[PDB]
Amino acid sequence: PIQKAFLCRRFTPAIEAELRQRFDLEVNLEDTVLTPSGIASRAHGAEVLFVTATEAITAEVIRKLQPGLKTIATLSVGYDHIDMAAARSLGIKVLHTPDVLSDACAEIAMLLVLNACRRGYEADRMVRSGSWPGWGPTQLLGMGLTGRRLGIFGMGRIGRAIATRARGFGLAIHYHNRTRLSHALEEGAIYHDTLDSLLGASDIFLIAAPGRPELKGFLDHDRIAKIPEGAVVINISRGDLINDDALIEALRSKHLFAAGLDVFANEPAIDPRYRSLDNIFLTPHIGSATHETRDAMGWLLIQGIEALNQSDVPDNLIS
Amino acid sequence: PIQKAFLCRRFTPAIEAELRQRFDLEVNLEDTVLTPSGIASRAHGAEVLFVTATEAITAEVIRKLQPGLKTIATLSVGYDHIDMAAARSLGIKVLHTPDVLSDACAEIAMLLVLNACRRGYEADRMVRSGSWPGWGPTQLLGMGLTGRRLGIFGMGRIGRAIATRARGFGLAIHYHNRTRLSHALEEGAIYHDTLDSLLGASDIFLIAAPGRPELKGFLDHDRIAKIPEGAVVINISRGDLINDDALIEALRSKHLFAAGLDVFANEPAIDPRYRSLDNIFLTPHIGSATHETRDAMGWLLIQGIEALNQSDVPDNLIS
Amino acid sequence: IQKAFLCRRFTPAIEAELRQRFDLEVNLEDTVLTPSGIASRAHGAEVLFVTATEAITAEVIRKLQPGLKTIATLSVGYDHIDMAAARSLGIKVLHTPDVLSDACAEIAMLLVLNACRRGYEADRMVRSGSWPGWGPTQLLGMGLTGRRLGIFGMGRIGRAIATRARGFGLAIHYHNRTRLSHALEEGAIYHDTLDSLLGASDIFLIAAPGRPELKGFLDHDRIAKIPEGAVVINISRGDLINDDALIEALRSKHLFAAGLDVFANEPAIDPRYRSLDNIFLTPHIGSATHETRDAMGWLLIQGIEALNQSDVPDNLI
Amino acid sequence: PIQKAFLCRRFTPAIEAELRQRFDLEVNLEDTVLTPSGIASRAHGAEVLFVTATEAITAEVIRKLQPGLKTIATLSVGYDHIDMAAARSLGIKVLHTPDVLSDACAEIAMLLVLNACRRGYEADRMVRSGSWPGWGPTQLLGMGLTGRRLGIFGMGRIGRAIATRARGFGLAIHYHNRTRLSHALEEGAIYHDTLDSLLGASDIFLIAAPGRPELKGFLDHDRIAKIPEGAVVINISRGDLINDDALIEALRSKHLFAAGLDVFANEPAIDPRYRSLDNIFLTPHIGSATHETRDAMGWLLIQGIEALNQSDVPDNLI
Ligand SMILES: [Cl-]
Ligand SMILES: [Cl-]
Repeated sequence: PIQKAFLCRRFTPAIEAELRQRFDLEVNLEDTVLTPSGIASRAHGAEVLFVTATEAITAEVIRKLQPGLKTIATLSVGYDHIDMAAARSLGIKVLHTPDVLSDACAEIAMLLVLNACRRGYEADRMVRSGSWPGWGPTQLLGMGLTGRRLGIFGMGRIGRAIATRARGFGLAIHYHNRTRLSHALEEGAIYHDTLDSLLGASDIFLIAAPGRPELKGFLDHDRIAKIPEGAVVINISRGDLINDDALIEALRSKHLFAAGLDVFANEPAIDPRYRSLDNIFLTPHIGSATHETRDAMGWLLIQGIEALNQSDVPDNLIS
Repeated sequence: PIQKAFLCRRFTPAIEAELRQRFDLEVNLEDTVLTPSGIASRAHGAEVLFVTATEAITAEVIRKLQPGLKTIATLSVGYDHIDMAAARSLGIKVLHTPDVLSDACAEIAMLLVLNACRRGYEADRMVRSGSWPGWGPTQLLGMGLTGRRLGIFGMGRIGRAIATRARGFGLAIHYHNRTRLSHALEEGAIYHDTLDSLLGASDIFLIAAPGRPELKGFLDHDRIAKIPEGAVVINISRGDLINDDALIEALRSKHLFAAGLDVFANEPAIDPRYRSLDNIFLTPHIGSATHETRDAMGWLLIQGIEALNQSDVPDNLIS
Repeated sequence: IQKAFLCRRFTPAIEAELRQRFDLEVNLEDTVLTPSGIASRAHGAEVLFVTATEAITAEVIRKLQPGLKTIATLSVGYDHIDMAAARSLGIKVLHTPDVLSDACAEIAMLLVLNACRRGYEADRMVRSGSWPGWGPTQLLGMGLTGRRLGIFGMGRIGRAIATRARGFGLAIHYHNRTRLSHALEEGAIYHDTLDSLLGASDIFLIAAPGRPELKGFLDHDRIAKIPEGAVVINISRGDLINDDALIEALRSKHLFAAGLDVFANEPAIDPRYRSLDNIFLTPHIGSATHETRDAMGWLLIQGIEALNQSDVPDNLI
Repeated sequence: PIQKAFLCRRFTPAIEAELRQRFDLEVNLEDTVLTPSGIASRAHGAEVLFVTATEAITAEVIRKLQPGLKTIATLSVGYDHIDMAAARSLGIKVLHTPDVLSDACAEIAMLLVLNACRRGYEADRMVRSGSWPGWGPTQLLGMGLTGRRLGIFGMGRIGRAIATRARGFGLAIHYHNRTRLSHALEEGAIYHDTLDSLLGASDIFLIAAPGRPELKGFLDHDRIAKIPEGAVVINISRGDLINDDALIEALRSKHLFAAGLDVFANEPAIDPRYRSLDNIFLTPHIGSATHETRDAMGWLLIQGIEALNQSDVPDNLI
């Protein structure tokens, strides 16, 4: 029998066309970010809830949607936006999108590394300005990557994809995680026992840590001051891990050469000051935004639900 | 004895400090491009003339700088801008700076590849303009690198540095040179006997081939048509290799998904349509623009002059 | 896929791109349609192609509901569309900024050269068959070399005019509300007031876009501040000039000549202008090159394509 | 006591005032072009003859004006209209006006380029017509100068001043002269060792080559056919360099988009068809017509005579 589903954010048109045939589908047409009250209200009666990282699926949402709601399907690798304790207490099946976005995310990480080190914003702005004076020996001199140290805080699956790409540029890989990785995954990277030690060895300091309450605002005035003068900071994980005041102060003082951010505290209501910095490159949270990756994400949800409909265990089920 | 030198364009402060130590140095402080008449008047009396590819060193310049002028040292790989027939006839020694640009140039090639494929221009523009509505599943979908073919026209030292960096992103390397490379240098890239064969196999088509009269405007309507639909074109060699009309036309039909350019026909007076294309990233001929590479070039000249001063034959002496 | 309606003929080049991309219906006769004509003829279209000559009122927007989703105007400005009405309905509005400077600067120099060197009298004389032949005192004009060009509102269009003027040996003066960076000045002489600019202008040129504050600003008192024998050029908006004042000064010879591409109440211009020998007149053709009109069209095409893939183009109002 | 002088064409009032003060001056008040017999009739007795290019100073004229005539002063760069061998054989001093016209002439060339490319004639006619319907998206579209190639035939002093002004509009400069200019004078301009080569690469083809007999009618049917379709032709040098039949035909056939002409074969009796072409802008040989240029030319003649009166050797002596 055809399940009722509610779709909280607009997905790619190919995936939407499949969902319309596969479910009795109701769609959040204007693509707004619904509040938990909004979700509970709009989705009442749905058996399957299609969500993303922008939807706060709280314990209250999950309860209010009973007895209808059986499945939460999130178009994201992360799932901390879903109250998993509530979901599992009620036998709710939760699906996510593992092992399909690390290549795309690593591409954006490297785009930011390159744009920060080699001054991509100023570069493209200059050509389009109509005032480029032509080639000059001192025109937009950047930092070469060869021989420098890329320090990765939270070198998980996405972090390791970044390191693979980074090694090709002659970057020495340094990292800090709670636990040292095996040799197979480390691939020579230098393990630092503490964040302080990592910060002090990073010519480019990159945040790839998934992000946890304990990590909110961790990159602050004291910690930035520990990074060598002339370094670059990159963030591809979650914006609230960075103290915006601390970062913007360090960019203006030039203790940091430059930055590259794909994520921002309070996005899209990002700190207005970022937009007038010449030594930053900004990307609108497009880590996983390739045609192939976003389609693969949608298909993992569809395939997972097919598996639930046949009483099989989905590969992408979160316990 | 202590030689008078004239510097026609500013070099890095590090290199200028070395030159002041070794020469009675006069500098073109404002970093303007001196006309041949201006070079002759400003540099009169210099024994060593420090130049770049932006200085037109004509027969008349070399003659007007007699009898003082003995050495021209150019901060460039090429020496087309120096009348070598005149320099030979006056017994002038000419030095240049080959074979130290590959890492920096390869970083810019990858910067262009990533920004073209993942929409760096539209990304930064959107965030900076305050118009970003927030993360969404269909926002700025780009082309992933994994499972795609990078086709390199002219895979010499710079080309191979690009292939090294490209492999980390999961790009399969294809290339066309007149002659096939040795097994050692190939590292498994696929050789194409003809430029036509390479074009047809290129998801990303990259020009790293040095410019030649015969290659001027080779990338034209017919050759772009041979590239698979949805491809990306990158140019880091020289602008006049591309037919601007053909490139722009294909960026609009979407036969080409995007482009990345560091060099342009008639630079710095580039085609005025480029800046209005959303599917392009542009850099102002900054391929070799790292402190490390510009310093390395300066050191090749310094070492060359010291060799000449001892009556040695430097390896960077042009015949 | 999308239904579009085109209200005025565009270049054959752009119309071909539009037919390729849209189920396109065109106003073939190219007659300026009325708000009710538009609402009638456009019925069913998702995309509406317009120019500054189409009054896109609230009722046009409402009558084309529910099909109309996008208004694309071939113009920098958007006064002619009811933005409040569009905003309340979620309608996307696209315009074509920042691609007109080269073409407009060409018309500015055309007007400068024709006014100073008497192009109107020149062509009329040859064409009328009354030219007696070359003579050392025939149609003497004012050379540009060593003279001062004063540009009011020197933005992207102004700076493009300045680049071209420099080659003729004109010294550049300007007035903007805020001074430009030293690099963008290129040695131009800054005047912190308009009155100071007027006083130093051998050729006075209006490029300033023009708010309602500047309406009628070039009047009797301000023209009097310009050095006797000067030339006035206007390429911005007609109503910035007081016609009585300009005509009086052209007749008195306080001003040598003038060149105008724009006019108060156009195309119903002051009928006295056509009878002045010391003026050159162009019919608002500032941006009239194939390359520029096509460039504007491409901004719209690009904007719509971005909206279709759910992205936000830079030319969305 | 002071010199008798005859002035064959009206000069500017500032120059005539000065001439009446320095000479016993007789003037062709009517400003007609005097024939060789008319010049001999009017100027008899003159010691100084003030002329322009419109005066045919033949051997016959010079002998009829003997023994008085000892100085001929021409308000012009060229002196083709003066029989120099006749002048030399009688010890007659000739003065001309070199090197002061290029800026004024370059302005008219640019006026012509702009009016032709941007449809100045049609434009001004439309406004004055009373039937201008108002701004339209396809109203009087012309060709932008940015990125186009300006091809100059005979890039001399005048041609180089044109190139200076044209570079500002984003025009690429191409040229063909008999001999290639030095790198310093080229300033990057592209040299074609043949006219054919130049013609084939000119989006705007401009004639700045000073007139010589070899070149009469050079721009004909075959040569215009070599210019790319949709190009503009400009002439500020000499009218008889262009075959009028060829140019008019190519303008009507629209092989050429437009032309700008300051000079014309048989001027002032120009080909009547030119007047009915909408894709032409016409100027009545006003290349050098500014107050400053015409005054400067006049002062060169005056100063040169002053120098001869002091037994000194004037720069402008031929
Ligand atoms: Cl503009
Ligand atoms: Cl003058």
